[PDB]
Amino acid sequence: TSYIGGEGHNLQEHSVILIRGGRVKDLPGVRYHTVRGALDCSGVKDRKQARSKYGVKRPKA
Amino acid sequence: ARYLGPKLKLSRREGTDLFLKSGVRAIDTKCKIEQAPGQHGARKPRLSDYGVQLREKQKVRRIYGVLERQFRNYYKEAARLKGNTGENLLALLEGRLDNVVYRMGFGATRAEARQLVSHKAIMVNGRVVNIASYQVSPNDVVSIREKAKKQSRVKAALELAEQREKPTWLEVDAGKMEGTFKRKPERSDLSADINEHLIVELYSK
Amino acid sequence: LSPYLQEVAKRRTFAIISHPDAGKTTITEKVLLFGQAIQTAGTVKGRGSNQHAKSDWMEMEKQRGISITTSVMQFPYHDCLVNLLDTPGHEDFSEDTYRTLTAVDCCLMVIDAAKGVEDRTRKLMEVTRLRDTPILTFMNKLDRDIRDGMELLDEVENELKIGCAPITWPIGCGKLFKGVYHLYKDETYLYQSGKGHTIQEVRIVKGLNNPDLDAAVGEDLAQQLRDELELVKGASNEFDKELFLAGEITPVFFGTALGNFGVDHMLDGLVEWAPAPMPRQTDTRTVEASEDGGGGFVFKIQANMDPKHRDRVAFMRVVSGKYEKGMKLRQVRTAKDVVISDALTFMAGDRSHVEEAYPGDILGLHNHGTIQIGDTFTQGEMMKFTGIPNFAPELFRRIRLKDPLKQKQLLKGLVQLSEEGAVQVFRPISNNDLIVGAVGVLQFDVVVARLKSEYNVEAVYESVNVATARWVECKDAKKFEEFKRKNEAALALDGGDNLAYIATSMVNLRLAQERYPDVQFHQTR
Amino acid sequence: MVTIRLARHGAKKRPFYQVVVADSRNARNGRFIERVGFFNPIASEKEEGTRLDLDRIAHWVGQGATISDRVAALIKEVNKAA
RNA sequence: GAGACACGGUCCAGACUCCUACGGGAGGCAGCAGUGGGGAAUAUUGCACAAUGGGCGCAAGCCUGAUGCAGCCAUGCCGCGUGUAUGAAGAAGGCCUUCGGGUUGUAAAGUACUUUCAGCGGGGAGGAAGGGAGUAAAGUUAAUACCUUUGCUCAUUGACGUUACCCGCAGAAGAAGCACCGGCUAACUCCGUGCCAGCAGCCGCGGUAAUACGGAGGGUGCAAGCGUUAAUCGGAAUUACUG
RNA sequence: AAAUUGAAGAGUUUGAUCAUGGCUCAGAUUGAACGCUGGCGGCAGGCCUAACACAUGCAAGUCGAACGGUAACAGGAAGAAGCUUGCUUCUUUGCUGACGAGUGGCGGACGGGUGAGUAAUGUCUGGGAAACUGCCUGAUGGAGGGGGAUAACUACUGGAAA
Repeated sequence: TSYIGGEGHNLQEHSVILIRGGRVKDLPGVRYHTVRGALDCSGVKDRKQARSKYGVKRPKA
Repeated sequence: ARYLGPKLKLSRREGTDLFLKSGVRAIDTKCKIEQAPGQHGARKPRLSDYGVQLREKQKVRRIYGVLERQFRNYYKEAARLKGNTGENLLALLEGRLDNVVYRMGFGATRAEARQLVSHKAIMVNGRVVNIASYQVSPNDVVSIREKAKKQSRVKAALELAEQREKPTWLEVDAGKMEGTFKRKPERSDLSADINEHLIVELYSK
Repeated sequence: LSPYLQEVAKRRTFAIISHPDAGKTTITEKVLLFGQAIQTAGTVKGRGSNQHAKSDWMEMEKQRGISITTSVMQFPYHDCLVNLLDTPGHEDFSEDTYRTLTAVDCCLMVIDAAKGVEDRTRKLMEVTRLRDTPILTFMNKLDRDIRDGMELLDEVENELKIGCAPITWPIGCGKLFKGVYHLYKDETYLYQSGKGHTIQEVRIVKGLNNPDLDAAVGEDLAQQLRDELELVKGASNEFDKELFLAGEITPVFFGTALGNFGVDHMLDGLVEWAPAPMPRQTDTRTVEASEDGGGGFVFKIQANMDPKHRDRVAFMRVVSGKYEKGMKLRQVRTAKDVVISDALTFMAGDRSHVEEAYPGDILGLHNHGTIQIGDTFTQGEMMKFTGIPNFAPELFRRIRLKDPLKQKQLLKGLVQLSEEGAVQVFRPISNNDLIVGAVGVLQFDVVVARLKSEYNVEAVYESVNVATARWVECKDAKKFEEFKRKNEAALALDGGDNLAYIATSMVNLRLAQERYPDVQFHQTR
Repeated sequence: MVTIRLARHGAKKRPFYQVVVADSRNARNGRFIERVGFFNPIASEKEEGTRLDLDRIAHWVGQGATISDRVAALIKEVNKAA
C-alpha cells in the first residue's frame, strides 16, 4: 500500500505509478509514498510552494 | 556562483559593516545597520550557540564573497596544513588574488576587485591571471595591465584606500599601480573582531 | 553560370497521385526506361515481360496491385536530373500524400481514362489549389476501350474546377490508339507489344494534315479529329506557361503504360514546362532555394522496416544548399548539431553514385527515432519550416488496455506512431483515458497491426465514444481561462502540449464556435 | 620477449609516458617488471622532462631486453645532451 | 601448438534463429557501436592508426572498435559568469499596521565604468619522435662494391582541428533557481479551511482567532545546482578488544 | 626538516527528577534514480538488473627477402597492323613493379569483455622442489647427400547451397 500525497488526485484503477519509500507514522501498514509527476500521476494543481516535491512545472509570468 | 542580491542586507543581518561598499559615504546614511533586515527586524531573538557559530561563519563568508563549497575546501586545506587552524584558514582566505587587489586599493570594493580580476586586467609576475581565487605566494609583485591602467575607478579607489589603514604585509606604488605581497598576513595584522575559533569548531562536529 | 547554380536549375521535383489500379507503378517503370536508366521495362504481374515495375519494389503488385509504400526515384534526363515521388493514395491514408504534396514543387495526377476522375482526385486537387501547386493530368490505359475525348475532357474539368488544357489529343480509341500534339506533329505506335519492352521507336511525323497518315488510319477518324480539334480550340483555352505556373490550367497528356507509348511525350513536355524549385517559406523569413547553406525539412518518416532492429529512415527535402558526407547539420527543434554520417540517396540507374546531394533531392537519413516529422536541419540559422498539413483526425476510438501492465511499452509505441503522421493520440485533462484517432479506418487497422507486430501489446480498443478535434488558440489573456473552466471536460491535451476542444457533435462544435469568438478554433495545427 | 617501453599515464590531451620494463604480451598501462624512468613530452624549461636509469636499462639489455624506437631515440637524446 | 581442453578454432548432444529444390546446411555481441526485452536507471550503428603498444615483414609498409580523440548525460569533482561604483523623492506596487508608519529597499529607475563567459573576425604553439631520398666518415672483406653505425642537406608526416592560447569589434545585453522558517534546526507575520482538505524524519499540529495545512509578503540556507528516496559508517559506550 | 593535527550532541517514557533503554535527527559518501530549474569550460564516470535473445557494419592478420605461380592492374621486349613515322589499337613472354587464390612460417593462448560458477582446484602473505618455456640474449659447435608426395592448376563429375 502507498500513500497519495498532495491535495486531490486523478488516480483510478490500472494506473502506473512510481512508489519511492518513506512511511507515514500515523497509518498502520502504509510504508511508501507515490511520487507525483511520473508516467500518469499528475501534479497537485494550484501549488506555489514546495512544488518540486509534487511535480508541477514553473508558472510562467 | 556569485551572490547577486542586495549587499547592505548582509551587513544589516551581521550587525556590523562588512565593507561591501566603497566607504566614501557614511554607512548609517544608507541603511539601518543596527537592525536586522525584513519585516520582523526590530525584534532581537535570543540566538542559540549553533546560531552564533553559523552567524560568524556566514559573516566571514559574506565578507570575502566565498561560497560554501569553496570555503569548506579552504577549511580542509587549513586543517591539513601545519599549525594553528584558524590562522591558516585566515591566511588562505587572505591569499586570494581579488582580496589582495582590494587590500592594495586597486578596487574600491571586493566585488569590484573580483570583476577587475575576472575581466583580464590584473597580471601576477607579468603573466595575465584571470582566476579570482588565485592564491598568491610571498615575494610576488602584482600590477594592472597597460591597457586598463587609465581607468578612472582604479585611481578613484586608490584615493579611497588612504582613508583606511595600510596593510603592513604589502608594498604598493600608486603611480605605477603595482604592489608586492611579501608575506602571508599574521593574525595580529587582521581585524580582531573575527572569532575564527567558532568556525573551526562549527565545521569539526 | 557557376556549376552549383546550373545544377539547382537543372533539378526538378514531380510527384504522381493516382486512383487504385491506374498503372502508376508501370508508368514509373516506363519513365525510367525513357530516362535511359534501365534498358528494358517490365509490366506489373509479368504479363508481357519477365521484369517487374521499379516503383513496386516489394510484392504489392501480386498482393493487391497498388503501391502501399512511398517510393522516391531520381532519374536523369537530357542535361537535367528529375526527382520522382510515388505516394499511395487512399481515403484511409491521404494525410501522408498531403505531406508529400507540400514538399514536392510540382505534381502530376494519373487517372485511367475509362475509370475516370471520380473519387479521391478532387481532394488531392484541392490540397494542390490551396498551395497553388502546378498540376498535370495524364490519361492511362488507352489500349482498353476509351470514351469520347470531348466528354472525358469536360467531365475531368468539371470535377477539378480548374481549366483543363489537352497537350495531346487522341485520334484513336480502343484497339487502335494514335495521338496529336499542339505543334501539329503526329505520333504513332505501329507495334502494340513489339516495342513495349524496349524503348519505343520515335515515329513522329510533322504536319497535321498528311495524306499517307490519313490513308493509314481511319478516314472517318481523321475527319472527326479535325472537327473535334477546332472545336477544342474554341471551347478550351490554349496552354499558357504563366497560367500553368499559377495552377489555373492543367496540361493533359494521353498515354498507355502497357503499350509504352505517350509516356516519353509526357516526360518531354513535363521537363520543359517544369520550373526550378520555388523558395520555401520559413516562419522567420522566406528562404531562397539558390542561396548557399544547407536547409531542409523532413516530410515523411518510415519505421519498423526490420523486426529485430529498428532503423528509422527519414525522407527530407533539402531545399537549399548541397549536402556533404559527414557534415554537421543543426537541428533547429533540438538546437543541436547532428553529424549526418549516413544519408541514403536513390541513384536508380547505371551510375557509380555520389555522396554529395544537390538541392531539391530527397534524402533518407538513418536514425533511431532521433529525427522527427517536420524537423528542420539548417547549417546554422535558427529557422523553423512552415506548411506541414497536420490535419485533424476523426472517428476516434479509446484504448481499453485490458492487461494493466505493458502500459509503458504501449506509451512508447503510441508516441512513436504519433511522431510519425499515421495516428494522433489525445488525452483528456479531466480523466486518465487514452483516445487514439486517425483520418481513416484502415489507417487505424494498419496502426493496430504494426503495434501488434513489433510493440506486441493486446491493444484492446473500440470502446464507444463520440469526438471531433479542434485545436484552440486564444491570443487574448483572461478569456482563454474562462473558456477552459467552461468546457474543461471537452478539452483534451494533444501531443506537443497543444490544447484541443473535443466536440461530441458537429452542431456542438458550431455552438462552441459561435460562443467565445475571441478564441480561435483551428482545424489544422 | 622482455621489452622496455612507454606507459601512457596521464590526463586527457596532456600525456606523460612512464618508461617501464614490461613483458611485451601485457597491456600498455598494465603489468611491468620494473619502472626505469619517465618522459614528459610537453614539459617547459628549467625542469627535467626526461630521466632514465641508464644503469638498470643497460642491465636489462645485457639480460636480453630489446628496445623500442622511441626508447632508442630518448637514450640517444639523453646521451647526446649529457 | 612453447603456451588452450581455445569469445570471433574443431567434433557431438540440447534449446533458439535463418537458407532449402525437404535430401541437407549455417550461427552464437558477457569485443566496439548498436535493436527488442527487463529495470528507477546508464551513451554514438562517429574519426584516425597522427602519438603509445601488439602481430607479420630485412625494411618501406599492412592490420589493430587495443589506444588517442570526438558526440550525448549537471552523473561526480573543480573554476568562472549571470554585472561594478554611485544613487532617498527612502519613488510606484505588494505585505503588515498601534493608521503615526514599518518593510521589500541601494533593491529598482537614473548617472558613469568594464566585456570575463557565450557571439563574430584575425593570428597561432605543442602533442612529431621518427621514417624516405642524396652525401661524408668509420667497421667488414679481394673490393673505394653491398650491408650496418654516426654526422650533415633536402622535401615531408595531426583524427582531434574552426586545438589550447593571444588580439580586436558591438553592447549590461544572451544567462537564477531549489529547499526550508513550532522544537530538534538558522530563519515570522497576514489571509482562506475548521481533526475536513492536508503536513510529518521524531515529538507532534489542524476539531471557526494555526509562527506546524494551502496562498501572499518577509526571512534563512545552498547555488548551476537544490530537495526527496535507496545504501554504508558515524553519532550508537545501542555486541563495549580499545569501550 | 616534514610524512600528520585527534574525539560536540539534541528531541522523545514522568505532574516533575535521576538512571537504564529503544526510536529519530544534525555529518560525510555513491557507477546512483526521481521532482523542479538550467549559462560556459576542465578532469573523471556511464547496464549495478535478464551470464535474456541478437539483424547490420567493423573487432587478426602479415610475409614474393620461404614456394610453385599469374586472377587483376602497369611498364618493358618480340612484334603486327589506322601507321600522326612514335608508338595511340591488338597477340604472346612473370622479364620487371607488384599481387587474387593455394602450399608454408609466425600470430589467432596477446590485446579487449563479463563475475555466471567457485567458501577453496580460487585469491592475499611467505617459503620451497620434482619442472617446461616460441620470440629476446651469452658461450660452444654443426649446417653433407638423397627420396616420395601433395595442394594451387588441368579434364570429367555429385549437390540448391555449404
